[PDB]
Amino acid sequence: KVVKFSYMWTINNFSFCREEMGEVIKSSTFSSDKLKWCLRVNPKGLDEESKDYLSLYLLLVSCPKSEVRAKFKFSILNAKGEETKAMESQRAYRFVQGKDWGFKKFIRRGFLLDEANGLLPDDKLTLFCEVSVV
Amino acid sequence: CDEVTSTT
Repeated sequence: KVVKFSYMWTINNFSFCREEMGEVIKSSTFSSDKLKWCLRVNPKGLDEESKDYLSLYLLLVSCPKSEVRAKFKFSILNAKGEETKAMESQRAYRFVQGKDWGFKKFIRRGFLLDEANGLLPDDKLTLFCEVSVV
Repeated sequence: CDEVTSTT
């Protein structure tokens, strides 16, 4: 009926990422199996328009059905584990196996990489994703 | 910045 679940992704040594525009890092897969999901981030954006941003997407990796509908929310955890800078889908999106949905302009690199803003404690970026399938 | 899109 309703299935809600989450995944915390810690990306270590974030400041050292050498990904150029268009290059991707994928997380490990996770589930609530049947369905398998992963997160995917472009540290230097998906394209020229988003070069100044991290792009963050949810990918349906494996799926027994033709399609699944899911709402999602991504946030960044601070040193206290508190969610900050969240973006949420305003409705459910249609995933098929191999389809992603997310935010091309999730967070400004010039904000995230300034350590005084407190989102890279010990140079780790911690993302938190919550997914609901109805 | 808050628009949902897909890479495909």
